[PDB]
Amino acid sequence: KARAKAKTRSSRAGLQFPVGRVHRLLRKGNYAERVGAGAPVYLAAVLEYLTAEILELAGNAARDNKKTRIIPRHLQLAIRNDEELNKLLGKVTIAQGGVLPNIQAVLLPK
Amino acid sequence: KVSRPEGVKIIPPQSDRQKIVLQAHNLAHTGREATLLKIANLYWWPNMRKDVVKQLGRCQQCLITNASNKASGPILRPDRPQKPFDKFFIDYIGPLPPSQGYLYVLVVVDGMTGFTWLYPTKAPSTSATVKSLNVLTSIAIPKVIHSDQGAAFTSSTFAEWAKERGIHLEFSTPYHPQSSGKVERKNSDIKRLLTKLLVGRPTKWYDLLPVVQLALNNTYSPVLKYTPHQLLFGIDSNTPFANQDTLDLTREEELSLLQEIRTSLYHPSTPPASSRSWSPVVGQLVQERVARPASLRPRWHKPSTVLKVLNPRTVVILDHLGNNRTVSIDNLKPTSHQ
Amino acid sequence: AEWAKERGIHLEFSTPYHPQSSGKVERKNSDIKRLLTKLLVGRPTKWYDLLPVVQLALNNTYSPVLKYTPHQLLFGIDSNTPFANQDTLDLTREEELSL
Amino acid sequence: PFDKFFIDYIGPLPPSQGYLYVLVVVDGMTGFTWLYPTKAPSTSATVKSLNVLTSIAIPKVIHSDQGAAFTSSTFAEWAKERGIHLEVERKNSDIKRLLTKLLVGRPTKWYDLLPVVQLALNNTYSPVLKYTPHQLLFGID
Amino acid sequence: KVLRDNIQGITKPAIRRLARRGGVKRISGLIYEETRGVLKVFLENVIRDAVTYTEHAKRKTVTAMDVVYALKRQGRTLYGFGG
Amino acid sequence: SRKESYSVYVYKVLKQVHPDTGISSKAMGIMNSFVNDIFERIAGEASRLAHYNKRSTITSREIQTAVRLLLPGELAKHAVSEGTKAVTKYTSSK
DNA sequence: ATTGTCATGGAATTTCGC
DNA sequence: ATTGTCATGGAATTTCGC
DNA sequence: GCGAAATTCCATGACAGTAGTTAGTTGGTTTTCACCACAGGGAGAACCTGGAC
DNA sequence: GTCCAGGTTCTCCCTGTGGTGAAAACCAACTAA
Ligand SMILES: [Mg+2]
Repeated sequence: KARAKAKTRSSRAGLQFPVGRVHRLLRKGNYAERVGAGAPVYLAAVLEYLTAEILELAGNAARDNKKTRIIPRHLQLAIRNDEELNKLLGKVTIAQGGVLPNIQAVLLPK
Repeated sequence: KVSRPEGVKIIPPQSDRQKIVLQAHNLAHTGREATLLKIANLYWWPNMRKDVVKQLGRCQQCLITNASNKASGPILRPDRPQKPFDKFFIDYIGPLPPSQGYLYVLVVVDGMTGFTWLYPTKAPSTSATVKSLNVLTSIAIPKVIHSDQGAAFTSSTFAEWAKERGIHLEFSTPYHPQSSGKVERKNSDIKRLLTKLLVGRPTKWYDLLPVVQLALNNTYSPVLKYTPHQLLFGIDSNTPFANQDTLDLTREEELSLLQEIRTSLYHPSTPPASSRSWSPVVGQLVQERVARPASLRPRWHKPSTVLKVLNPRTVVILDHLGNNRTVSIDNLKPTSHQ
Repeated sequence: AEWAKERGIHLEFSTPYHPQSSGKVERKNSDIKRLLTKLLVGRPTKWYDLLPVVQLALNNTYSPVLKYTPHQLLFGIDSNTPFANQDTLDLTREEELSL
Repeated sequence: PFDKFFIDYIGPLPPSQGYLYVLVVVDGMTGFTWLYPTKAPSTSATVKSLNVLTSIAIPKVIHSDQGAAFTSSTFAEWAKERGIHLEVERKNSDIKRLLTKLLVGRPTKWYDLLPVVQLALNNTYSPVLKYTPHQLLFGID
Repeated sequence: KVLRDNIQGITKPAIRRLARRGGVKRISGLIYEETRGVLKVFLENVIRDAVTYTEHAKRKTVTAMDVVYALKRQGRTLYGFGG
Repeated sequence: SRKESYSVYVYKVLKQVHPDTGISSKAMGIMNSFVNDIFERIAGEASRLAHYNKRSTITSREIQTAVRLLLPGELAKHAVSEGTKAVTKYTSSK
C-alpha cells in the first residue's frame, strides 16, 4: 500500500537548513543519549540566522566592489567589519583573506 | 412575510436559500437541530430541513470532526478450528520490567485449545520472531497463523520465511486489537499468572517462564472442563493432580473418542443486535478514523466509498490516499446526511 | 483553598481517578475540541486567536433537547448576535423575569 | 437589554501596573457595569478590552460622547465588521462623581479592588426601576 | 538589591598591592580608572556566562561549580573549588 | 563515497537576502566549515550541559542556553528569537 | 464526607389536510 | 480480501434423599 | 385514509494528560557528475593625482 | 604652482568557476503497536 505525503520537517518550520540531518548529528556525535524532537529544529534556525548574517554582509562587500560572486576576501572583510561578528570569530583565521586595510596614522609621510 | 403564533417571521427569496443557512451554520458549525433553531428566530418557510441537510453534505469542516452516534452491530463469533496446529494467534507483549536482557515475550496461543507457548527475545525484530518459531515449528507445522499488523510481522523478510513453512499469514484489520482473539486473552492470563507469582519480590520473570506454559496449560477451562493438555494431546503428563479416569481405557481406541470430545465444546453466544446498529452498503459513503490523531486535529478522514463488503464486520474502503485499506466497522462512521 | 475561602467558594472535588464525576466540563471540553477542531482545519493551529470566538459561538448554540441558548438561560434575552430572537421583543422585560 | 452601551473612560488615575483610564460600560435597560482597565486611552487599548466584552455582551447600538477612541476611524472599521449601527441614568452620575472619587484615594490600590467596586454596584438597589441590575441582567429573584 | 558606587570599592592601595604582585615598582595615577574598567569587563563576561547555567537548572543560587564552569568556557580554568 | 555538507543549504539562504549574488567554491567551504564548527560548539556545549544537570536528554531548552553562551551581546538577542519562531511555527504544525 | 453527559442522526411518532 | 474472549463468582438451576 | 411534513425520541460515543519509542518501509531529498554560458581578470592605454620641487 | 611617476579606469579577449540539470543513493518520515 501507499502512504501520505512526506512533508519534510524543514518545511514544517519555515527554515532552510535541514532538521532531519541535524537530528542524526545529535545522536551520532555522542552529545547525549536522548535528543528532543524540538532541539534540531531550534538548532537549524540558529544555523540559519548566522548563515544569513555573514552572507548579508558578504553580499554588500561584493556589491561595493562590483562583484557578482562572493570570493573569500569578502568573507574575510564582512567579518572584522561588523563588531559583534568579530567577537565570535576573534580567534579564527579565514583562509585566503589577508587583513583589513589599516595604518596607525603615525606612519603617514613627512 | 408570514405570521406565526410566536411572532412575525420572514419568508426569504428563493435566491436567498443557500446564503441564509450557510451564514447560520458557520456561526457554531452545528448539525441539523441547533442549526435549525437559529433560523427559527428570524425566518420560516416550508421545508426548512431540506436545506439544512443540503448544507452539511458540502460542509467538509463538520464531516471530519463529529463522530457517529450509530454503534456497530452484533459481534461475530467465528468458529473454533477442528484440529490443533491450524491457527496460532501471535503477539509480542512488553516492554516489561527487564530480566536477563529480555523485554519482549512472543506468545503463541493455539486457536484450538488455549495452549500457550512462550519464546522471550531481546527486541521485537523480524529475526527475533523467526528463531522463536523455529523452536515451535520443530513440533509441527500450522496451516494459518493470525497476528496483528505488527512492526515485525509485516516486514517483507518475515513473509519470505513464512512461505517456506506453509504458513498462511493472516493479519488483523489495523487499529483493531479485538480481531486477534485468544492471544489478547492469554496475555491477560500471562499477566495474571506472572503478576501473582511476582508479588513482593523483584520482577525476575525470566525465571518463571517455564512455569507459565506448564501452569496455564494445565488450568481447566471452567466452561469446557478440560486441560489444554488433553485437548492438544489426549492425556495428562506427569503433573500433580492428573486424571486416572483415562487409564481405564485403551489409547489405541480413545483417539477417536478424542475427536468426539473436540466437537462437543461450548460455542459462545452472539449478543442481541442493538437498536442503533448500522450496516455497510457497497456504494455508501464511509469515513475512516484517523490513525494516530494529534491534538486539535480531525478525528476522521474525508469520505470514502465501500468497494467490497466481506462479512458484516469487515469492509474494504477507498481512502483519500488511493488506499484499499481493509478496515473494520468499528473503525468507520456513517457519513452524515447522504 | 485559602483564596477560595475569601470568595465564599465551596470547593468540591471529585473522587480520585474518576473523571466521570466532573460532568459538564468533560462534555464541553469535547465541545471546545470540536469547535476549535473545526475552525483550525487546514491551517497552523493558532488557537489563541480563536478563543473569544468559542465563548461566543458555543454560548449561542441552541441546546437541541432544551431549545434555548446558553445566553437566554443565563441572562434572559439575546445580545446583538446574528440570528437573534425577536419573539421576546413582544413582551415586557419587567415581567418576563418571572417568566 | 443589550440595547445601547454608554461607554466612557475615567482618569487619568495614578497608574498601577501601567493602566491609566478605566473603561466603564452602562447597559441599555439593566445598567450592568463591566470594568475593563485600559493601558492608554487610545483606540488600540479599548478594543482589546472590548473584545473580552464581545464574547459576553454585544449591544445593538454603540452610543456615547465625543472623544478620541470613542470617536475614531479604526474604531468604526471594527464596529462595522461586527455589524453594529453607530450613533442606568444614575450609573452615568457614578462616572462623574462616584467612581472617579473611588478610583482616586488609593495610590496603587485601585487596581486591586476593581472586582470589589464592581460587585457592589450590580447589587445596588434602584428605586426608580425597583430592582438591582444583576437581577435584571440574569433574571434571578 | 541595589548598591552602587562599588566599582569604587576596588580601592587605591588594593590596586597598588595587585600591581606589586605582578612585579611593578612605579605606577601612574591613571591606572586606577583603567583597572576598574578592565575588571568590570571581566566580570561582565563571567557573571553573564555563570547565570545562564544557574537559570538553566532553575536554581536561584549561583553555586561554586557554576563559576568554574563559566571559567571553563573562556579557557581560564580554576582549580580548587571543584569542576 | 558520500560527503554530507551544508553547501546546498547556503544557496537557499544566499538567495533570500541577496537574490542576485553568486558565491565562489573556496568561499563555500568557509561557510561550510563555519557551520560544522558552530554546530559542534553549540552541540558540544549543550552536550556538556546534559552532564552538568544529570540528564541524558538534549531538549530544545538546552540548545537555547548553549546559544546564549557562545553568541555575544546582540547576536544572543536575535538568534534566540530567530529560533523560537521556528519552533512555535513547527509545533503548531504536524 | 459525593454523583456523567449531552450533541446528533436514523427512526419512530404525531400533526393534519382535506 | 476478514471476525473477541474467556476465566470467574453470585445466583439461579437441577439432583435427589427419603 | 394516505401521504407528507413538523417533532420528538433515544442510543452512542467521546472527553478524560499526553507526550514518547521502536521497527520496517517508502518517497523525496540530497550529493554528485557532467555541462556551458559568463564574470572577472589580465592587458594596454588613456586618463589621473599628489609628492617631488 | 609644475612635471612626472605609478595608478586607476575602461575595454576587449580569454578561461575557469559556478550555477544548474539529471540520476543515484540514502535518510527521514510515516505507519502500526
Ligand atoms: Mg501488537
